[PDB]
Amino acid sequence: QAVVTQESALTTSPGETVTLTCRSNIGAVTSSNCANWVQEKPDHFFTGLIGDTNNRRSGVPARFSGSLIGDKAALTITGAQTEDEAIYFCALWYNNLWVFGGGTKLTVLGQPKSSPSVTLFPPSSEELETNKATLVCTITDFYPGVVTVDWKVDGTPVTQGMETTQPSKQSNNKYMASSYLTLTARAWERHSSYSCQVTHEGHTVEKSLSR
Amino acid sequence: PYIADCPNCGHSRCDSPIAIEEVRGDAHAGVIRIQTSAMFGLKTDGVDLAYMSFMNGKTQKSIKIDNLHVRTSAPCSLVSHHGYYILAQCPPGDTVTVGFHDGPNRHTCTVAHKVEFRPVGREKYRHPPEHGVELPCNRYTHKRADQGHYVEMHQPGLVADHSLLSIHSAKVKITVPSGAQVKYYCKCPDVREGITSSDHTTTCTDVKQCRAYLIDNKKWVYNSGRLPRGEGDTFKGKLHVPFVPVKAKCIATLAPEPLVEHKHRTLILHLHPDHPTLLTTRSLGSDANPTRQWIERPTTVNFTVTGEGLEYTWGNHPPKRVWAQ
Amino acid sequence: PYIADCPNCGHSRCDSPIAIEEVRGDAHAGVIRIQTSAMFGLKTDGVDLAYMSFMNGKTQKSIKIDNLHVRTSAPCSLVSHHGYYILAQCPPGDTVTVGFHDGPNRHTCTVAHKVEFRPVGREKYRHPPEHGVELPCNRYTHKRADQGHYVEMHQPGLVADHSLLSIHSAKVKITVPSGAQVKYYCKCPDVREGITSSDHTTTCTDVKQCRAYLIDNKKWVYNSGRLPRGEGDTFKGKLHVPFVPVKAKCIATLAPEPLVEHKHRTLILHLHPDHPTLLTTRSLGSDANPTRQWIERPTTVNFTVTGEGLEYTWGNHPPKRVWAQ
Repeated sequence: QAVVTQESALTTSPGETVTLTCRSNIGAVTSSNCANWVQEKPDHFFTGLIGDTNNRRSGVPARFSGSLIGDKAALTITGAQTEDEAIYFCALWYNNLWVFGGGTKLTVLGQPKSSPSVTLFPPSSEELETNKATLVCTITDFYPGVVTVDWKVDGTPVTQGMETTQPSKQSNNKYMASSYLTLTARAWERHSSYSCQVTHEGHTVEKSLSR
Repeated sequence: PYIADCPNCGHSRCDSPIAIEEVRGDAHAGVIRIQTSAMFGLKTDGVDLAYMSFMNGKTQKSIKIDNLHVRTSAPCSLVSHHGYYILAQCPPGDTVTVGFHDGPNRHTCTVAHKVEFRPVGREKYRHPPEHGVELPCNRYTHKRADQGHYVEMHQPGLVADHSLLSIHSAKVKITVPSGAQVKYYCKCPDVREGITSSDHTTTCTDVKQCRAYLIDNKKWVYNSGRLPRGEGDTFKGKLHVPFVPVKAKCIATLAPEPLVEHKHRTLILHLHPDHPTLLTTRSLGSDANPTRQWIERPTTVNFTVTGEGLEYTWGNHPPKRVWAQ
Repeated sequence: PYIADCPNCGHSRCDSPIAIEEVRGDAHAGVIRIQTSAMFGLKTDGVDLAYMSFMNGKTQKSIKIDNLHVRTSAPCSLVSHHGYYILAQCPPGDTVTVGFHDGPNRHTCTVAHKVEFRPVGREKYRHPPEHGVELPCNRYTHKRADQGHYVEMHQPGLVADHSLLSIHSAKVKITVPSGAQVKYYCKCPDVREGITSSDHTTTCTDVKQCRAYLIDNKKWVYNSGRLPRGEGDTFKGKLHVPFVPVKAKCIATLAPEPLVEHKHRTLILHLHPDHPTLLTTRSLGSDANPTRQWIERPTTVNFTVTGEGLEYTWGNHPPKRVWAQ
């Protein structure tokens, strides 16, 4: 019966100072709200940063500090780093329960771009023994995390049969994704040239197999 | 630097650190000794009387005195500060009105107190002159090296601080200044004493039903009427007063000389003072037949002098005497 | 923010934007409601009551309030501003003397007005205390959300501005603020109304014989006596007053308790007040035989109490009663 509000997204560059805020719909935030700040890195990875407004969890870099600014709780990153790019959630206590904010997606300049590593595999034979054939195109270590995957059977853009996952964040903070093109044992044996084309930060990478 | 409840703190009753108690317009020299609940003087630690430590928060603020203002009907003149206590040369005033300027805010404190300044003497001035006779007034010192009296100054009681009682995302969350002693429970049943570091509150939720207290008796206080008792004990802390009332000879009053005029066993005296002057006489017969009258309006008066003599007292000007055979 | 003719504007009669009209030392609480001709409050547009818009030139100057000073015999205390109007806690004073500080100049305004502050009660203090009984005083509010009355505020008339009447290298040259309506002609025969952009003047030459006028009725004004009528019409602009007189219970007076002393059907009362206290009684017989006397000097008094009873009113301290059989 209280609504915590946070900035939606904030973009900064390595070395800058950035402030995230946490607003309560009922009134000014005070020390009896024990503002907590939590960080979510990709992979459902949670860590606590600050608690009780300004107590930094142990092993959280000092570039992170909490405080009350005006009528709201604030988190300041002093010397933001590339590693700080994540979702920050604030939590406020209200005498009997906790209310979490919507979280702020923070983007920090860094991590020089990285091209994808693409590999296309042929349907294995145990699978061709099922009267099925699935060409797997794996794409890993790319950043920025956005790609376009296009399949081309025998020179012709396939347009049905393919499925491409959504970019998932790896540990190093780069992304990955795979695309599947399912044919039939038979569709397989028919056509002759398969190719998985991946477009990333303007360059294209085509990986073709030959049956 | 104690903090108490100022009565008409600009708007109305605030809690100013400079809350004025014990106004003493009881001397003569245009001076009042005052106690703020604030302890200006040296800093928190060791230096420079002319700095300024009041309470902001639970905390002191030991900084410069830059823009003190005591005032009354007119702006007063500071004389000296020591401890909780300031001496200042004021004119008469129905009230007393004190205040510094921290810099972001005026942050003053004001109070009622009947003030006057009669100088000692049969002249009822409103103000001390530059000249005139010296004679034994009552007055407070400039100095600090003073022990002539001491007032009890034992501990503070607790104080409220609801900045402590934050929320642990569903429960009301108390914290502590520096490990100070926070005395805690809520209307519901939970922790009942509170002698702790930062606790939570299992039972209650609302900040407005809990005991935000600060037993922080590392430094004693003045025993203001606007103090809550420290219930435990009469701790030590007997502490002097600087501004003792002393027997200074004020630079003091003098009324303009009379115009003596002879008549037959009679003094006509055309008379013309500066201020209301108590004249009086003593017909030196065993019949005294004295007279008293404050004279502020110029007046030709008369005195049936006898054979043996009369005496005559034009204010604190010395007593005259007269042969009227 | 209207501009009018202040009467003793530092030197003499200037035209201050803070020209003081309608001084009201008619309440009890140390407070006066004042109208400046200046409209402080929000800015020209939309923000922050605590900013400051007076007229400089034909133009406003909507900036910070930094160093307001109302004052009288002593410096007053601001209470609140809204619109043209300020409430301020003042002591008594023969006059009223107002002024801010723009920063380059003092730029004050001053006025005559008989001021007093009787508190409500049979005690005739000079000032409100910190304690005593509460009882129904008359007083103005802190607030703005107020409609209890409204004063007419229709247009301004024109105003002079000879900064307009420049010279076109031989002819006197009028201009316009922003396309405002400039009402123009000279003693000679030339353009006779003036509802124009920047005109010239064919006929006359001297700036000192022409009509430098500003019909600029895009914003109404207070209907000051020191306003020239807008001759055209009673335009709209009925506008409230913030500071209504309300029935606040002032923190109020109390006189020190009496010393009751018995005699045979007679109350000796050694008595010793703080301030002039109106004492009075009612011998409860159908013979009333009341008494009234302001007492400021301590006085032992007497009251022939009857068999059935008397009552006794030590100031606004509650009425006593007495069996004297």
